[PDB]
Amino acid sequence: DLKASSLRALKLMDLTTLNDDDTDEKVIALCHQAKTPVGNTAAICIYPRFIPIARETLKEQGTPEIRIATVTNFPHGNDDIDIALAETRAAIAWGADEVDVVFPYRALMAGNEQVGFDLVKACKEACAAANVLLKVIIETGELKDEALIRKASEISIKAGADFIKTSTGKVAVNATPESARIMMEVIRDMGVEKTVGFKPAGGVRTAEDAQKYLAIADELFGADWADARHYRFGASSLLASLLKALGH
Repeated sequence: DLKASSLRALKLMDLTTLNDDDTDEKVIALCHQAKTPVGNTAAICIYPRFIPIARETLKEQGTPEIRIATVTNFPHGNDDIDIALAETRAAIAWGADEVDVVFPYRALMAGNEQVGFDLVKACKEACAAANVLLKVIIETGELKDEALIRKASEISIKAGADFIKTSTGKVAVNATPESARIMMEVIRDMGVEKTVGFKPAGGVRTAEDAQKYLAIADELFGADWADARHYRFGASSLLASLLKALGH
């Protein structure tokens, strides 16, 4: 059971390092770790300034198709569209393949549904022009309430999110199976399973955890649905756990 799930999960990872003090050496090591004896991860996820060195490293190890994701409006999800859009434009200029933007979840909690639409839509228009995929982090662990998780997911989808993502990994509570079910049910209910992927991020630690998340996807959308365009794990230590489950 865990061998099959761990293979699938490894090739869906956005292998991540997002620390206040990351270095080129740490990003280089991360790129090397993304090329495993059983597969490449789907992507790496790093701060924008590291995109050039990561791209070089990925090319020089012969894995040019590992995608490079980054983050914007991060981790705060503030409601200043000009700043979020400037950061998204800078991430595109740094060379990102994918931008994971934080939704203005505290503004939503205060009753403003419109700013989240306008922020996501502006970032989507910049990314789409550059053929860059946009993921939207709603911060389920701070929204807390099921109705709010559903609403943030719905606004993000309406505004053009290519993925909805649970969490930044920078707050106390990140992905859970409960939150994942709620968000994937929104994808289902809105009829967007073909065009909107799901990404649990933070707190996915073990091969057993990953197997749970994939079981929800398979139940809701069928076993064929999850793939790199539709599913990612935002994770780090998970990779060593998946490799261990696979005998490496």
